Amino acid sequence: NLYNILKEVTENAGYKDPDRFWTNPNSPEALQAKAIREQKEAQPKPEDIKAQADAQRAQSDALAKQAEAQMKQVEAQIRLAEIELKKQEAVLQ
Amino acid sequence: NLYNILKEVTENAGYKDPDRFWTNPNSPEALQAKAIREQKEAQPKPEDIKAQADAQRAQSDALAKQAEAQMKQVEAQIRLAEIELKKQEAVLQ
Amino acid sequence: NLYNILKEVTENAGYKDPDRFWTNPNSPEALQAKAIREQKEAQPKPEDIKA
Repeated sequence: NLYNILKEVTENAGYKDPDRFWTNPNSPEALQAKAIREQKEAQPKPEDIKAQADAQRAQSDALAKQAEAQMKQVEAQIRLAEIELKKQEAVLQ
Repeated sequence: NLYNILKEVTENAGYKDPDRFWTNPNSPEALQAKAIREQKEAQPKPEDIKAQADAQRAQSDALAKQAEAQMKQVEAQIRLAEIELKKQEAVLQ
Repeated sequence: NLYNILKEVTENAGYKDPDRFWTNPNSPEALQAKAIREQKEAQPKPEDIKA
């Protein structure tokens, strides 16, 4: 009915077909434009940079305390592995 | 019909074809410069570097858990292997 | 009944037919318009970087 409004205005101007597309009553071309182009651009498109900022929330949504604790625990694991290797080497002799 | 509006405006002005082309309705040049090139720039151009940057920022940016764990356990594994190899070499000679 | 207001306005305009949607929120098309899009744009959309 926006089409209807524009068509009425333009017929009052006097250019019916060759100055006014705005048809889509149930039209295959505009139906494809909405059910294939517009349908595939509204919901699935927001995954790029604009939504990739929120997609990067896997690394984000955290705190530096967790990273520091993980690094310290990994260092402790490294020290424990070194101690165990040295102990096994000593027991070998 | 956008081009139709432009053609009508130009013809009211008085320069229909040669001074103001504005037509480009459906030509192989128009087909390439509108229906091919625009798709050739819409998808791939905002798909390089930006996606890689998003993946990099979602990898470990401000999230040192996995990177720190792997880096610290790397030293542990390398040191254990080197110590075992050195012990075996000392045993051999 | 905002649709009623606009129907009255176009009746005063002279157009008898409702050739401007204002389509009866108690209609299946209006129900699909409201419950599907106007809602799935309200609660699930705020999951962006701000959310």
